[PDB]
Amino acid sequence: HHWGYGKHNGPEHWHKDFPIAKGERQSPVDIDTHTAKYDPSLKPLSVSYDQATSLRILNNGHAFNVEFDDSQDKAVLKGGPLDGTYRLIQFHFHWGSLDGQGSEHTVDKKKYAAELHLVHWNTKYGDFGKAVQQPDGLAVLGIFLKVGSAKPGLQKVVDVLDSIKTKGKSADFTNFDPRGLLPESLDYWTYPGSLTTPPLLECVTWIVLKEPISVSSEQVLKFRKLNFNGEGEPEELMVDNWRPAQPLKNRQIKASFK
Ligand SMILES: CN(CC(=O)Nc1ccc(S(N)(=O)=O)cc1)c1ccccc1
Ligand SMILES: [Zn+2]
Repeated sequence: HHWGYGKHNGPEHWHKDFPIAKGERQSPVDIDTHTAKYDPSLKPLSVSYDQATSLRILNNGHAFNVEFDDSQDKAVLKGGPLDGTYRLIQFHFHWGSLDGQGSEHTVDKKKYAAELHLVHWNTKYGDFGKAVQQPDGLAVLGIFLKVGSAKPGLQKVVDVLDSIKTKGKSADFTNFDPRGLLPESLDYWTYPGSLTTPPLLECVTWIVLKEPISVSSEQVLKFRKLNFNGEGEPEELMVDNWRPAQPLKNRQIKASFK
């Protein structure tokens, strides 16, 4: 009876196995745009993905991950609110059963159809596993998805999903360029938070872009054909794999823009 997104193992149950679920810096949150403070000391975000080396795509039973070779100084996030250099290890999405829900962060209570998370670890800690044990271990770049025009740079991901329908399937996915998933603007909100899935570790500097990307209805429909269950188990569609907004408690959200 492990954690998931259902009635009996979903977000409201996670605190039993992972008591940090009720902690002081949990994610996601609602971003109250009028209460976020513009911080003119915040630097432009530096996203340097020119040499990113995607290796593989994995259905892990909760989402799918596009994984990267993080053994060298390639695909890194710097600047913005960050001190030092953070290296890209994986990305994944959270999405809904319907276009009206699916994002984890919300903006003035608005839910987007999905949310992309580009996960990076602080190079001062040597690798991902050590970084997650530190309060400044990770930087997650979050990007909202709305349904409209297709995102051409997403299509390579969409097309491989048929080969990883089920928990534990992976496929070679070399040469995927995550620059094709980025909106025009790198204007952002930032706050200190957590992983949004168990173990819910409070190790993340969140950087949430203001500008959503548009994906087509057909693209997101293909996300919804994935399965939470393993092969030869009863079919439970992989939909609504998002954690709701958590209490802000004693945190300030900062805006890079006026
Ligand atoms: C399962 N896992 C690997 C992992 O990448 N976790 C993870 C990475 C990112 C996120 S999210 N949704 O906040 O961007 C959530 C979880 C893990 C991490 C730390 C300790 C133990 C397991
Ligand atoms: Zn995520």
